[PDB]
Amino acid sequence: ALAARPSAFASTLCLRYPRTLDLYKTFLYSRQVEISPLVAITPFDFKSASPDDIVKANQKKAFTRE
Amino acid sequence: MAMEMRLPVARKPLSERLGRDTKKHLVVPGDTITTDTGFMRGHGTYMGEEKLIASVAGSVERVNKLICVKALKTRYIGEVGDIVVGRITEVQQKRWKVETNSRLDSVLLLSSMNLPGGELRRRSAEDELAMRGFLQEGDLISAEVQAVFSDGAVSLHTRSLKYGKLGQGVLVQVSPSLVKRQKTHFHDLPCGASVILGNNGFIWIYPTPEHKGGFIANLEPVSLADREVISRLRNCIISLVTQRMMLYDTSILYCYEASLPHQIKDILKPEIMEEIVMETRQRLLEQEG
Amino acid sequence: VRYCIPGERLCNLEEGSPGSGTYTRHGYIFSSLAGCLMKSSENGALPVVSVVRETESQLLPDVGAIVTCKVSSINSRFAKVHILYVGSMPLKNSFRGTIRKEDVRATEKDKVEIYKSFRPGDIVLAKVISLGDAQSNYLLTTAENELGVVVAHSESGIQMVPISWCEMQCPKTHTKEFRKVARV
Amino acid sequence: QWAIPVDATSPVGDFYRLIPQPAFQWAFEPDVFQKQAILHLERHDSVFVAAHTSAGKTVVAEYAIALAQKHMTRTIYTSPIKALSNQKFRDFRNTFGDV
Repeated sequence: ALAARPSAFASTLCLRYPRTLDLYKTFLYSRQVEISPLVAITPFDFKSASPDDIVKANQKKAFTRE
Repeated sequence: MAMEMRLPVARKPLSERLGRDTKKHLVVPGDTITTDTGFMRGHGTYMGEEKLIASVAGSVERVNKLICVKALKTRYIGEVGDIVVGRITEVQQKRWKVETNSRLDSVLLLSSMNLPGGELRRRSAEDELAMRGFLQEGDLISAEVQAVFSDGAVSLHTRSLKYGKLGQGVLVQVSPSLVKRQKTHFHDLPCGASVILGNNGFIWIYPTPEHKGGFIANLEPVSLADREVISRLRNCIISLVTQRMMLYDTSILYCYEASLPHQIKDILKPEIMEEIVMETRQRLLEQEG
Repeated sequence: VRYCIPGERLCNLEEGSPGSGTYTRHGYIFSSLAGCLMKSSENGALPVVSVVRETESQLLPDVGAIVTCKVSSINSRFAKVHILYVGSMPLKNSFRGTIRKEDVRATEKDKVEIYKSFRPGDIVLAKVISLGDAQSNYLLTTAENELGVVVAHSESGIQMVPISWCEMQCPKTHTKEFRKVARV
Repeated sequence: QWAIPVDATSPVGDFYRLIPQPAFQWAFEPDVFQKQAILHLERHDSVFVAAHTSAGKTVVAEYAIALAQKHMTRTIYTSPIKALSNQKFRDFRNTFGDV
């Protein structure tokens, strides 16, 4: 039960394809090619009511039904 | 072991072995039934031009204004308050689908089911997640029809203690016209087993529940003396159902006793059925008559 | 460290307990993956031995799991989605889902108009609750304060921003629209 | 025995010391027999009432009605006359919930 060494076809089938100056010149990118936002509050920090939580704690505490 | 390989034998027609003449009225499709002044059509017939025309082979049965034809081979038709047996074939979001040898499928609503716990605790959407877990695909129940829909569909409910998921046993399916209407379709035959005579043609045979809904599994071995009784009832039911026999408590009890002399394995022959069915026939003749 | 093959003797039932992605038989612990040998000592001795590849290319959803999605189309009573991320990790393929008009808010309430909750093209965070039927397959839910649309998108291709629990506003044209904003 | 007539004064010694959590509050004061029935009704007991005032017996009825929504169950009210059958519905409609 001895395992063996590969051969050309297998060793070429198992290839892993993974600045240094400038070549292929014409194919660079430079050669080939007001905002006043007035942004609102950026997030909404949920510091406020969040109704589901409201109605739940509301009814549970209230616990009157009258 | 000899592996008998017999040869086909020609059938004897006309049922000459006993000999009887029918006094009924028999029709075939296209025949013109009585066409008097005023009559009401039943199931099995239709109307043409001033004519009551039969539409299926059978015998006419009239109760005092009504001409109808009763066919000898049909599928089950639902009625209110009828004991049925079925199998789950689809599990939906809010219902199951049960096959009961009908023209459509039958719906078992979640609202009508003895859920685990068997008492008043709560019923909400939390049960809906696990409803599709216990009544899974391919299980057996035994319920009662609730109402008739607008397209021949049937809704069945399980609101009792004798109804619910069934356990171990064997199932025998026959045509839904050999079961005699009664008032007690549940039986506890004094042989060592029980039986449920489903009005849709499903016969369920299970051992007696010892002393005293699917809550109990009881997946433990069944004694040897119980299987031989179940096999005997299975073969006797096949024997009576084959030739003509309508199934109910006395016919099965009569045939079971008549089957003791010889073995349970050897009753599959064309003639042993005849010699047992005829003996049950004469026992019914000497008892009823 | 040592790796695994989906079967080998690892430990006795007395020398540890099975963990995740393992099975046991005849009093031994047998591997069921090709990952890495991890023994979570935890506290109380008898470590719960398990094997994990730790490179999840695909993972099947569960009864309860957090998933990142992407709306495909919306209807008056449901909204088909496409499962895109299982919690954090990217997914190689895309599954399908459906949010019925009962899983939007954490109360299972009436009203809750689907049209202004999950406009198509958004990305939402939701949790599954079931393995579903053949019509709707995963039955996701957003009934939580942490679940809902997280990263929306403008009418004309501009990153959107949360403005309230129910309202969001455009930064360029200052337009008001309705969503279901989840806490960040 | 299945039948126990509770004495008019013997059982009740305190009302708010037990039932630590609140209940369906009333603007007016509750009478001794209303609290007597409320004490038993909390244990899912069966209650019979024989009094003279009409609305006085309805206090325990709406106690049970408010208690059902904390249990998510359903309750049935039977009124064998048409005029009274809808008056209680009108009374409890604006009061709470759905009837």
